[PDB]
Amino acid sequence: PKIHYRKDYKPSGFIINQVTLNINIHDQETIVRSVLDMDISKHNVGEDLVFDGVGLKINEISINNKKLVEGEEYTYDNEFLTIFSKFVPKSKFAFSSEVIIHPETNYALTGLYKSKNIIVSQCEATGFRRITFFIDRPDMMAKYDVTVTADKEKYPVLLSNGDKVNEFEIPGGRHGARFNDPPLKPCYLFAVVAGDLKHLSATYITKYTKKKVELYVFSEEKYVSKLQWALECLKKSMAFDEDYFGLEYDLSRLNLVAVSDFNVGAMENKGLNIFNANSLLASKKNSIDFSYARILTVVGHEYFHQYTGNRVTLRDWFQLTLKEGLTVHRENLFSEEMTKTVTTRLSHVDLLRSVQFLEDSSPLSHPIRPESYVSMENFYTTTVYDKGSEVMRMYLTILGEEYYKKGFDIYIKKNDGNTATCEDFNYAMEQAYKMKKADNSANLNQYLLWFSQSGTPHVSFKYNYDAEKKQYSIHVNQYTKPDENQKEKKPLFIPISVGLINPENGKEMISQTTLELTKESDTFVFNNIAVKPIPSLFRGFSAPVYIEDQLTDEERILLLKYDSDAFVRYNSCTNIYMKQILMNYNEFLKAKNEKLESFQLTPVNAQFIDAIKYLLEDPHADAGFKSYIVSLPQDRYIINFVSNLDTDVLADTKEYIYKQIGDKLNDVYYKMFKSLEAKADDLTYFNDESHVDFDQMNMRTLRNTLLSLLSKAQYPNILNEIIEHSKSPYPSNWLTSLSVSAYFDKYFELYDKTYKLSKDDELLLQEWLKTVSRSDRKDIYEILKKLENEVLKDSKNPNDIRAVYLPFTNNLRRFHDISGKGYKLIAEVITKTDKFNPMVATQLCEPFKLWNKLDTKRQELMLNEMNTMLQEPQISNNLKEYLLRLTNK
Ligand SMILES: N=C(N)NCCC[C@H](N)P(=O)(O)O
Ligand SMILES: [Mg+2]
Ligand SMILES: [Mg+2]
Ligand SMILES: [Zn+2]
Repeated sequence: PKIHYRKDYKPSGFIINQVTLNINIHDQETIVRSVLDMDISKHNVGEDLVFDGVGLKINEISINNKKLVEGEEYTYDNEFLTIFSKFVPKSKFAFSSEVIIHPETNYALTGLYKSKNIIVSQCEATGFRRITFFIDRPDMMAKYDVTVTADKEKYPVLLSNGDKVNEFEIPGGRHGARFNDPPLKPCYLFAVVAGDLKHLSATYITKYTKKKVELYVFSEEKYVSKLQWALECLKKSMAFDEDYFGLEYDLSRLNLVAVSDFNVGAMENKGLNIFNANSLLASKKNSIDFSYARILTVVGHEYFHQYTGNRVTLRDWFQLTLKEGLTVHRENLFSEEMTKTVTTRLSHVDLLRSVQFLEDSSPLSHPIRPESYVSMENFYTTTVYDKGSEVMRMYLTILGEEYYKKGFDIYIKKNDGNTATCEDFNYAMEQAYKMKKADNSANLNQYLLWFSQSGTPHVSFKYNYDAEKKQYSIHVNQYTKPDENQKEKKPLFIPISVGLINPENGKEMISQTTLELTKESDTFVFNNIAVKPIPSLFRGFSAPVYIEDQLTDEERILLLKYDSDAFVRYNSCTNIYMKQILMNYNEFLKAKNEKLESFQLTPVNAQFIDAIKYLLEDPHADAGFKSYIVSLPQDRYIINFVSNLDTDVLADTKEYIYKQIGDKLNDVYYKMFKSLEAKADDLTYFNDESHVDFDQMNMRTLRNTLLSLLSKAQYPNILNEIIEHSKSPYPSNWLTSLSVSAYFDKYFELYDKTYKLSKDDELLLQEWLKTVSRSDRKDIYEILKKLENEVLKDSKNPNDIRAVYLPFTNNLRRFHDISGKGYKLIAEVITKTDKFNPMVATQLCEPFKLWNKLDTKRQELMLNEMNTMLQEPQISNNLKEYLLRLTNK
């Protein structure tokens, strides 16, 4: 397996100036004719001409209209087409080819493939070479003129990049459309779509040049009335890039297309964005609430790529975080401003500190700009995206809004229309940093370490207050654990947004302040501090670190009640829960290890329970925030703090802590579940397809969270409430009624009722499957076998496979059954899946990422299953590289 190294980057000895494609789609085959107008570059040294081309069936290849001869003039090995240099021209020339490919049997969903009755391409990162020969790398920029033909009845709508310049009939019931896209682009941004697509459309007029832009959103006919929210999101996304960044769309039309079979999220092909149906289609009747935020996020993200990815492009795939981390950051700024709820930021932090921190302490740990890869398919990770986003957001924290905007505009102005690397971004921000500090000797060289250093920094604190001098000191230390990528970790430039809270009245004691920690340790002193403060540290989660606040639980409760920053309140709550979890886990572990016949458990802090009740009862406090405070930290966050984690002991620890709090608060929870009904479930705008209320959906989250707490607790008569909830018009509610009924005899009755409500909408059925898969059932293994036999079957749809299996892998008691049966079951599904879709097979490996964090028995059981997968003769290259790296082999 070939290893690609970042420092080995060299420009091609060839240039491709023009691609002219003819893609003729037939019932049993698609024929692709391509002419590349090429040249020799200044880097050329008389080498062979080598094109990528994977899985292509050659009819013929030519140079300047003469056929080449296999063996004597070229070799093709199903991966690389090599033309010996003696036959390669020394000036401008045409290379032409005709190949056959088979989208109907392309179940890997890369290249050109059939999803239900739509033909669609997916080219990022290396899928264009599955369609035709190319030097398939993003620095090869070319013009594209593309013709597509097909059966007109089956494929009436034909789309590609650029302007549609000709439409024509063809004998035999066929038709054709030609699209010409003169601006240069990399091949990964090519797309084509053919299908019987229906649409909604609108015209958008840009803010400054007043250009009319036509917006089209497409799906199959069945679901066309689920497109309205996506169109509203697209308008919002355009407005926001205009408003915050001063950036307008440059083209005359933007198409969005929903397909049923897609490998996660969406894809930013220029003017032709293609989406997983689950991230474009929603209705109030047939979608859970989460779909609304998801579509806003994904439409926004693909829109924002038009500048950060499509106009300023990547030099090579090592720079992936430059488009993805920056687009995720732009996405996050947009979602925060659109939802106006503090839970939007919290949800991003919750994801990073569970999923991405687990990655970064695993054998898979990498920096956001990796140094090498085998499969670029395995580097579209939470590290590259979500830690990359936190690195891109730290420049805004460090600079502030005015100077961040100036630096960003520097980056855009200087690199628009050209390839770029992470350095070019850092350079732009530095120029803004020089301006901000008012000193041209200031630099961000140290900041570059966020791109090259792997692992999560730990930041810890000590304090000092001198009452006579009114002088307060914060002593800060940073440390990153050595790992396989750096033996010696260096200190990072860590911005620490801080406040100082007066514990007597809850007031701010200082103005906005961001500490710039640039050494291994530093002491920040503040004078004229009239009373000893409680420090509010890392406001907004201002760096992607482990925060060790060293505060007492009394101080944490005071921040939780009285601080002004949502993250710090949520984090204080999280730190109270973690101290309790680690204490009880160790008490349970000692009792299990010592086989004790009796033992004691430390109860949950009473003043902390009181603070929760105080917040829940405040009618002016935010419902989405309340749902976070009554929830323990995610299991994947907890595991970062425990060695040899026994999953049964952790399950017993969580049970204890939830029961301790419920034994005090369940009456409060029931009262609020009832008092929240009116506003949470208000149907006033149910038939208004464009009216989306994030606060109201957070009220439903809180009700559904409280309903789960009450059901687990077997609160008196709560089944009455579960049954009534099953009758709600909102799928968030009636699917919740299914999951909480797991604890009652009524579960299979609601299973049938909710299946009936779900089975006729493809996406809603997938949400039903996730609900069943995540259900806290003692008979979950029998239930999964029933889903496999009755509903899933031999579906190759990624959404169906992921819905059936991934939520189950989060079932702490049962997936981690000590027999290893859960690990065995997922390994079988991975290997089965890998035969047709190696990307999804790799996604289904996710529970294995924490294998070396668990108790020694479960470590062995997981390792056994990974080695069994590795031993499969027919293992894919993507699955093999992934499991070798995960198992340190
Ligand atoms: N290899 C993959 N996971 N697919 C790449 C497509 C990712 C898109 N650029 P996005 O980040 O916009 O969803
Ligand atoms: Mg083939
Ligand atoms: Mg289907
Ligand atoms: Zn992206």
